[PDB]
Amino acid sequence: MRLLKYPLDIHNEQVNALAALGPYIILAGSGGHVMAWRQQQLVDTAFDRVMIKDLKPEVSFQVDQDTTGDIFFITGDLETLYIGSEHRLWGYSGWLCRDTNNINSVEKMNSKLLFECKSPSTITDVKYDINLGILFVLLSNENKILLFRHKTFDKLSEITIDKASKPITGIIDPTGQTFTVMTSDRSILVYQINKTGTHKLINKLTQHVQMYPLHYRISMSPQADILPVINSVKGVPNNATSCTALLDRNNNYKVTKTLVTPSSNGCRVLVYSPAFYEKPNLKKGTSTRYNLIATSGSTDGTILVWNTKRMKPLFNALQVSSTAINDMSWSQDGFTLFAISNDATLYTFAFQEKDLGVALPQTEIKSLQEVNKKLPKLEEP
Amino acid sequence: AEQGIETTELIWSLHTLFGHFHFCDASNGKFLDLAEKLLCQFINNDSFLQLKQILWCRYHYAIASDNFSPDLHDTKAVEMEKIHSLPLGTYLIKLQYQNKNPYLSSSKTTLKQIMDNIIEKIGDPSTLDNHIISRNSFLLNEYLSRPITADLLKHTFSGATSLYLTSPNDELQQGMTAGLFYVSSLQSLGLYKMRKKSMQARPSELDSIIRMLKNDIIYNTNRFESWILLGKCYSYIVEDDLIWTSDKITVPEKKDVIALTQRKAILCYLMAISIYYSKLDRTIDDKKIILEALDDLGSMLISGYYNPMNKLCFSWKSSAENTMRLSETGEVVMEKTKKITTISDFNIEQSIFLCFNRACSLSGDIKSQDDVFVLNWSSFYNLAKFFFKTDGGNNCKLVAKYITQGCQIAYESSPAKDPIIEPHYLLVNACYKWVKRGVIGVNEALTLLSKDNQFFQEQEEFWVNDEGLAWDYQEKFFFDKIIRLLRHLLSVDKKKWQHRPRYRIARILFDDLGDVNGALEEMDSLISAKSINKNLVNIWKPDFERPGKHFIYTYQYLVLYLDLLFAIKDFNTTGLVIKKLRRFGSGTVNVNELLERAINVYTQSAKIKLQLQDKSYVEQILPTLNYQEFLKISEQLNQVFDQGKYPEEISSGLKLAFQLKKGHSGIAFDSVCLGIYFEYLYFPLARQDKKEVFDRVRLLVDKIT
Amino acid sequence: SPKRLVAAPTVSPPKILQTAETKAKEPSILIDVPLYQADTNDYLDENGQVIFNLSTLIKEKYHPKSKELAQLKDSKRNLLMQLSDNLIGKYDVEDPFIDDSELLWEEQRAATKDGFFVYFGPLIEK
Repeated sequence: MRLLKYPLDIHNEQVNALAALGPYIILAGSGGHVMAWRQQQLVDTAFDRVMIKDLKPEVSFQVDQDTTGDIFFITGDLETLYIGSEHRLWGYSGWLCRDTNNINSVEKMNSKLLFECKSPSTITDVKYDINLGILFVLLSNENKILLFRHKTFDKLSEITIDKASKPITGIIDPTGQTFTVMTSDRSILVYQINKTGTHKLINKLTQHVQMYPLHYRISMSPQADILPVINSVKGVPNNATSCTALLDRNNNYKVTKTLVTPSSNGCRVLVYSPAFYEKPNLKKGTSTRYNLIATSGSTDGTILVWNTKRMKPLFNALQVSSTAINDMSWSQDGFTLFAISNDATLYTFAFQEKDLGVALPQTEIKSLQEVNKKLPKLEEP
Repeated sequence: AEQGIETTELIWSLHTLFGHFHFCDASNGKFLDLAEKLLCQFINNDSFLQLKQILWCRYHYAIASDNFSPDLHDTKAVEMEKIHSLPLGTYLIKLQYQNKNPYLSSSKTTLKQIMDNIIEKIGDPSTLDNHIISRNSFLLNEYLSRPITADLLKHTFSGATSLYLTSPNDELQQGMTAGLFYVSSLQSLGLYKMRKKSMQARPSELDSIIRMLKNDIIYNTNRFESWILLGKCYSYIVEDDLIWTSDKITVPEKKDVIALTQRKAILCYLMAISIYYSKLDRTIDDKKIILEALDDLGSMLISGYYNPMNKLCFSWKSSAENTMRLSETGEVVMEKTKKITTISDFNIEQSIFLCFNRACSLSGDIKSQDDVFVLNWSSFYNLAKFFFKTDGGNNCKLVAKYITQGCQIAYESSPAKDPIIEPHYLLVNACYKWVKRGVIGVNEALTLLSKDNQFFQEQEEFWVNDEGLAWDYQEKFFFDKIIRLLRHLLSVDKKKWQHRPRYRIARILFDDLGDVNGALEEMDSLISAKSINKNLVNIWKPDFERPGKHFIYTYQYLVLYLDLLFAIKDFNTTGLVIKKLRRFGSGTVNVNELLERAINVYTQSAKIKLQLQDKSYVEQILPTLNYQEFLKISEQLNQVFDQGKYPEEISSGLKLAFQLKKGHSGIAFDSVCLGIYFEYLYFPLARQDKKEVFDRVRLLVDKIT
Repeated sequence: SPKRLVAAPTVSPPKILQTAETKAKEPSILIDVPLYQADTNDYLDENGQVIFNLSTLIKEKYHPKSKELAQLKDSKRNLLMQLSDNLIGKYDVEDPFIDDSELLWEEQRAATKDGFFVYFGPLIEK
């Protein structure tokens, strides 16, 4: 495995959020400096095919953002780039040229402030489902959920939450069938929502999770079956270290396997690899299928990647940064892992097939999604 | 400009007209409301004076100015809103201090009551409404929970230590931009210090002020002075716990919280210094305040590093007290976390010296920028406390010109009430210890006493290193000069420092001169055993003297007094010491252990000066005595017993041993009392011819008494 | 019987490849970290793990010439006393602190294998 450490050249800003859209990995500073990079260039740089001094961003610019909120939210697709501050939101349609697969200029980007909220109402999380085409807004004070259509920003529905249940983070269904929200009062809510935005709370799991006032990055299983629950409360002995609970979608969220974290502060960023990996044991004629999940704590620069079929983490990258990790991301094939931190320093993890095992095709993962339990259809009122 | 002046004159005229016929209260005081609303925008002292009148007329807020009179137009008291209180308090701050630093400004308590009213109307900052406030408080608690690393100190000195807080940007952001809790906490701390000088201050009063400092700090005001004040509050807490509570020192669990408070004060100071170092255009007043903060942090490091602490604030336990330990079998073991020291001690010594070196550097910088600045002896005093039992005065040429300056500042800034003895005291102690251990060249050491003869006021032959004698005689004459200086210390007012001079007198007379009789004569005035109506130790506490010295120091003096008495084996004065100590429970802590030690020394002195054979009286003599023979000999002895026929030492020792047996748990005084009885009263009558024996002893004691 | 704790295979150590001085105070660093068996170049078995620290490797790669600890302590403190009367990657002589004892303490504490593992099932203490 190749690890390349790169301190970014942004002065007095923190890189809070990252997005890997197609062959482009997009970076977002605190004060609005946004740099977008081709992932392939960094891949060749990590394998020393590209020199370090020749590496430059594809399009690096400044968002027209005011002083009212800071940016922690970037999402969207190759057509539209939805960038959200902690009080405002901008969507950038036509940001990437379709024909050349190159980034359009910011003048060619149809910039539009889609929503703005005011203090003390604070945005907690921004999610978008590609399968549903619906953008999800998570809001604090009051606790409400807003659903918005892709490329039109049409308010499809609104889900209002309890005042004591301040939302912290949300989890996207890879099949686009559900959505899972972690709240302030240790309560976990699952919603059955369709393409039209009609929602249905299907499960309410309280005193299960431990949340703190931070920004978190949690992914679901690529087969849409295993629910990771970091900082678990229920079932954990008191005054121990933190733990991550794995809950099965089809088995009513019983605890399957448990991750014993060290005694420090809990994980902040969790990312499943999109690829399903297989190690064929040639001696037994067996093939062990497994996923790889990258996890990182909320205080130190310590990151661990986890094999689902192993009793150990694969390796431990300890004290990589003096600061906390803001965001991590896999590549689309999952053979590259990106990670950003507060100290404006980039860490790219280049993998080979001998590093990871044989990755299964996405048709296999879709077929595994088809075995999962089907929900009753939403009654349209 | 002119609009505000004409408005002020008109408002004053109308207020005067209303007080002339007592009728401003018509139209619900909305005239007063409007006038208050307009005078909130007019920043001048005349508008301030009319605003004082407005606050006394409306909410009946009496603002005490010496040149001020109530314009009573018969208006009932109202309640001021928080919405009105915030720009009013901001106006009060901006008019009171303007461009002057409120820390450096004299504390006017005229505005203090109304400040408390505004604080009460504001109340605490309500949590659970801002993610910023909750997150910043959580980060603050984390940062206080962080252990102590030397790299953190390096980043403090380079200014790379930051918490990266975000300002909430709320309505009350401008109030903490005014530093409202900073000013209120400053007033609270000034009144606390005034009560501390009167010794009426209490630690429970500080928690509200600490919470106010937290609320000001979590607004991301970038005010390191708030960190300075919070560390100072923790420092004063630590001072109270260390001086006034020996039970917190002895209990390691309370010592954990003391180390926590030390760590919190240190973290506040390090954050303050790194915030100042993060400032680019640092003015001179920032240097003046941060120099003082450097002094406070160095003092706290000296406190936390040394005895009785001995680096407990650098030993770290995890918050999760139980470690899930993986066994080699694949089983998980809960394991208790241990305290782990997070910094080597040499780095701590480096940090202390670096703090004081940068303090001296900034003192030189400030004195170059302000030559009327008055220096402090405290740098030399802290360097001497570094020299305490560490160096031995190896740098004698460098020992000179720092203790020289310390003693010079101490005498030249000595007030008429009580001079600054402590640099000269520590100089005397270091000279004694290093002359006695021979670590120093005596010539320059005694030559520096010619400079310190400003404080000494004795002859120059005392400071001439007259090495034309035997070294012991030179040392003894030096002890005579030190005893002369001790008499000089008796000559000063000595507000609370008589006792340790008497301790040094005893240390001179016993350890060095061999005059145990002179030391006993000195300590008998301090410890009056042979009296009855007095206390054990006379440190002049009839009902007035404060505790703190006699808690531990009186115990230590009684320990040395037991050593003095055991040097000459006097048991009568030891028994009188025990008798006085039974009524001296409130005069010291650990009265039981000191009583046991005094019993041990009394019994050892009685066994040594008079002589005994203990393992014979109980196990051997008592089973071999015939009961009728014992009764006959004891009755003939009780009929025979005369106090004039026995020495007073023997009868008084028997009486004291039986009285202490009645006082304590029996076993400690069975041996001495039975030995005195069977050796001097029973057997000499037997050769001529436990309860029963101690009853006969009681009869003989009733014959003595 | 449960499957025993087989020993971790001897993985080749991670080695710093290229360090290029950026415009920031921290230079960009390229390190190859092997995540395979060093003898067979296979995917690691279930009982292997790679554990390492950053700044310890920084001081080891840049400054192998560590002198006597007490002599360096005396030299640094006498340097501080003589001065009385960030070079990231290079060893800062102006930095007085020596971390190597505390680095050893951290190495001992991380050398504990106790709290860092995976447990299949609920955490029930025996």
